[PDB]
Amino acid sequence: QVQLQESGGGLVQPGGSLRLSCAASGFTLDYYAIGWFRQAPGKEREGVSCISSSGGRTNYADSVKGRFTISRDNTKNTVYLQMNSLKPEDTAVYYCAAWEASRWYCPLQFSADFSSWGQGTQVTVSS
Amino acid sequence: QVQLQESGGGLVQPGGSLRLSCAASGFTLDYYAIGWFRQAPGKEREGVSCISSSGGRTNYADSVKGRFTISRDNTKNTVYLQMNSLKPEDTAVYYCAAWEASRWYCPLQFSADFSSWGQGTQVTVSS
Amino acid sequence: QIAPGQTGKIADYNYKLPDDFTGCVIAWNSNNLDSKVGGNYNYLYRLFRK
Repeated sequence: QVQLQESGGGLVQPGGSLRLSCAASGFTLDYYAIGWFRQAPGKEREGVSCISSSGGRTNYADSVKGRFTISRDNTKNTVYLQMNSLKPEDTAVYYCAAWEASRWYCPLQFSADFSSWGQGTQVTVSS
Repeated sequence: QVQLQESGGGLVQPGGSLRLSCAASGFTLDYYAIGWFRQAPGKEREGVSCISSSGGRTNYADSVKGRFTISRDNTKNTVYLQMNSLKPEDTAVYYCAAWEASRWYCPLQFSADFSSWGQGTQVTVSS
Repeated sequence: QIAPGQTGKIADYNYKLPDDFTGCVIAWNSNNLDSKVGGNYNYLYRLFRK
């Protein structure tokens, strides 16, 4: 009954802003590290932003640094991603994942398996 | 102060799964045999599943073989009923009843008096 | 599919887990250990049973 649901996708103007929400049902999301992942048309799935279980550690892809902000609420069992200064390079399907750190060290810079995956939401930036 | 309390009822999709609980307060549930009973809209209260006091003997109604699994925790003073492959024919109010064997023989296939009853819980199967 | 009360090809055909499970299910990736360039076909899976 473990399920992760993304929301907030839509069509926006370049230079505009959008916000996604990643909610979990049937299991508590606070223990897990959550990362936001994207698959551009004709491209592979890349890691854009991840945030620790407690939220004390974050990482961002260099393409979105200074533009994206990830945050989470362990009381409401949700992880958000704030999008600002969106670009046509940011048109793809947005995926949210939850997993546990696969290596020693606090940082979430490294990638690994992702235990749970959602169905994803579409973010389109075009004008 | 003897109480039997059902829990876990709700609304589920056909083919899905649901799990009920029966807890006892004011008395020790381990010495009693427990049976799960349901009444469908317009139907009489039929015996779904029963389990012995020690849990070594069980009985189920032919409509639910291969789909429902009954068990109990005598340390936690609870009896559980797991429902799988749930069908619209199972939409009913489910009671848990505790009683003692009124006949010779270990098996619980026969029906008899039921000393204590809960207030029942509703499970609805519709899609 | 490895958790109690679940269905699927593995959960129904390979190895059934009863509803009343006491223990832990613990798993990780073996991409660099069990995969080969030409494909590792030494693990066989059933899809049909009576």
